[PDB]
Amino acid sequence: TKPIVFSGAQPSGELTIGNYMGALRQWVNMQDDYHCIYCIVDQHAITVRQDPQNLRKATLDTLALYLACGIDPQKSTIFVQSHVPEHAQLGWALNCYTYFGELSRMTQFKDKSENINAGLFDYPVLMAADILLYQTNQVPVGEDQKQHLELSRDVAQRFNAIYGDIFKVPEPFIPGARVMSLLEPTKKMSKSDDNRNNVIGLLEDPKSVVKKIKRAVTDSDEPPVVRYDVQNKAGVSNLLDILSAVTGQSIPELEQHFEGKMYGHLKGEVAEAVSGMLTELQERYHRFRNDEAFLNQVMKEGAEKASAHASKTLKAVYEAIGFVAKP
Amino acid sequence: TKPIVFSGAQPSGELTIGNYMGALRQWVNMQDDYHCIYCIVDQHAITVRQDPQNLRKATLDTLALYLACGIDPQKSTIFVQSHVPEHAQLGWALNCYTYFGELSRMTQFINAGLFDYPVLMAADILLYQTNQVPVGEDQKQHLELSRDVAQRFNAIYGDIFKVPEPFARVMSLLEPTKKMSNRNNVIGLLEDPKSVVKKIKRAVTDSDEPPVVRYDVQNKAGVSNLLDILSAVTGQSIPELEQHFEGKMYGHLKGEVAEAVSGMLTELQERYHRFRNDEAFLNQVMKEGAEKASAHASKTLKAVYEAIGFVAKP
Ligand SMILES: N[C@@H](Cc1c[nH]c2ccccc12)C(=O)O
Ligand SMILES: N[C@@H](Cc1c[nH]c2ccccc12)C(=O)O
Ligand SMILES: [Cl-]
Ligand SMILES: [Cl-]
Ligand SMILES: [Cl-]
Repeated sequence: TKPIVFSGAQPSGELTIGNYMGALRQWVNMQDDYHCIYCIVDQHAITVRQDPQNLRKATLDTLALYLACGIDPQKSTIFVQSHVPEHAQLGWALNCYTYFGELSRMTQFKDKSENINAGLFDYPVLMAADILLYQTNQVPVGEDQKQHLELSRDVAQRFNAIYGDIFKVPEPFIPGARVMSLLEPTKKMSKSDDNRNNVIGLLEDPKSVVKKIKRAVTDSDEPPVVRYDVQNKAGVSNLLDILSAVTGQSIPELEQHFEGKMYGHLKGEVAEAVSGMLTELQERYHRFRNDEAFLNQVMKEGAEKASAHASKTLKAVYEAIGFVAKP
Repeated sequence: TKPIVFSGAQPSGELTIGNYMGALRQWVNMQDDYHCIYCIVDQHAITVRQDPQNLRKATLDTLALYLACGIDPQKSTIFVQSHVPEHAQLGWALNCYTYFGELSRMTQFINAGLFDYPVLMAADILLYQTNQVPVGEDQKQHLELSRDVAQRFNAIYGDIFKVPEPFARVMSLLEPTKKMSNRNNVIGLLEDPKSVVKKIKRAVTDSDEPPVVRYDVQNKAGVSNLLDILSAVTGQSIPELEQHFEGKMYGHLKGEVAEAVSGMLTELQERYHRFRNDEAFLNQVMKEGAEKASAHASKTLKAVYEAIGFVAKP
C-alpha cells in the first residue's frame, strides 16, 4: 500500500526556486508511488488578519501554481481546506484531547505574541486534524513546524491508547537541490525573507530575475576561480548548485566548463537557465490561472476525494467518542 | 417575522420538574410565537471526559424527553450538534476573531476544549441569526462574549451576524431556600409515582400549630414550595389553592401535590418510552432536524466565508 503524504500550502501565491527545486519538483515525480495530498490551508491563514480580496485571489494563485509545477489532480488529492468540513470538525474534537499547556508553550504562539486571538493559540490542533484525517504516514515539515508535528503524533497516540488504533501516527519525511540566498549564501533561500533581493519567486518577472542573479554575492579570489567549495566560496558554490539543479549538469562538469572564466559568466548562465525554467512554469501558470472554471472543477473534485477519505476517519472518531451516528 | 430563539441542551436526560415547569414547558407553548431551535450539544459534552456509551445513551434520552414534553420537530428545529458540521466550521473561524485574553478571563475557566468552548457556543448561536438565547446565570458571561464577537466581526466585514439578546419557582424538597436542580431534593420527569409520593412525603414543612396551608416564603418555605408545585401543574393560582386547603393539614397538601405531579408525569413518561424505544423514529427526527439546521446554518456560514475572503466551495 502506498504511503500517504500530507502537505499544507499557505494561500500566499508565492513559491521560491528553493521551494521548487528543493522540495516540490521532486514530489511532482513521486505522485505515482505515494498517495500525495496537498491542502491549501485558508483556515490557518485567517489566524492573522487577511485582506479578503487578497486571500481569495492568493488561494487561486497557489492552486494554479501547484498545477503548473506539475501536481496532477488525478493522481494526487489537491483541495482548499475550507471546502472540506471534516477538518474543522476533527479540529474541535481533538481540542478535547489536547492539553492547554501543550498549546500555551508552543514557540510559534510565543513568537506571534494581549492583541492575540484564539486561532493563533489553537491552530496546532487544526493542523493535527488536517494530518490525522487521512491516515497520513508522512508529513513534509520544515524545522519551524517540527513542534507542531510532534503534537499531532502525541494526540494520535493519546487518542489511540484510549479508544484503539484509530489514527496513524505521522512521521516527518524530508527527502533535492541546495538553493541559498543570493546576497547571503550561508542562509537558505526563504520565502519569508524581508530582503526580496535574496529570493527568486517562481512567478517573478524574468527581467527582475536576471537583475537579482547578477547581484549575487561571490568571493574576492584574484583571479576568480569557479569551483565548488561551500566553506570558502559559499556564493560561487550556490550559483553552481542552482545551475546544476536547473540543467542537470554535474558540479564537476560545470567546473571544467568555467575553467578560466569570471564569476560574471557563471551568473549569466545561471540567469538564463533559471529564466528559461520560470518561463515554462509561467506559461502553464497563466493558462491555468485564467481559466477559473477549470480551477473550480479541480477544487470541486479535490474536495470530494478529500471528504470521502476524511469522513471515514471522522466517523470512526465520533463512534469511539460516543456521539450518536448521523443518520 | 418570528424571533429566533436558540437553546443548547446538554445530553443529560435526567430533567427535574423544576427544569420542566420553570423553562421547558413554557418554551413548548412558545413554539408558534418564536422560531425555536434546540441543539443537543454533544460536542460541548466532550470538554469533560465522557464514557462513550453513556454519552450516546444520554443524547437519545434528551431527544426523546424533549419530544415527550411537546417539542414539535416540524414547528421547531431539534437536532444533535455533531450532525451539523457548520457548528465546528464557524467555531474555528470565530476563534480568529476572539481574543485569547477574553477566554482566559472567563470565570468558569485542563484541555483546550474546556478553554475554547465559549467560542463554539458563540458559533452555535450566531449560525442561526439568533435573536434571543435563554441562559442561566452561569452562562451570562458566555452570551456576552457571543455579542462582542458578533459586533466585532460585523464592524470588520458588514452586518453578517445578528447580535443576540438574553431571552414557576420549584425549590429543593429538603432545603427550600435553594432551587431544585442528593436526588431526594429532586423529582425527575421519568420518576415513577411511587418514588414521587415518597419524596414529597419527606418534603420539609414548618411547625405551625395548627398547621396552615398558607403561602409565605419567609416563614413557611416548605409549605409554600408545595403550593408552588401544585399551582404550576394544575394552573390554579396560589390564592385559589389557599381557599381550597382551608382547614386541611400538610398531609392533605402533600397527598394532593403527589397526585397532581404523578398525573402530569404519567403523560410525559408514556410518550417518552414510546419515542425512546423507537430507534427508527428517533433517527428520522435527528435526520430531518439536522437537514433543517444545516440549510439554515449554511446560509450564515457561506456569508461568513465570503466576507472573510475564502474561495467559495464549488
Ligand atoms: N502550519 C503550516 C501549514 C500546515 C497546515 N497543516 C499542515 C499539515 C502538514 C504540513 C503543513 C501544514 C505552515 O504554516 O506552513
Ligand atoms: N453550554 C450550554 C449549552 C449550550 C451550547 N450552546 C449554547 C447556546 C445557547 C445556549 C446554551 C448553549 C449549557 O451547558 O447549558
Ligand atoms: Cl521557505
Ligand atoms: Cl561568498
Ligand atoms: Cl438545573
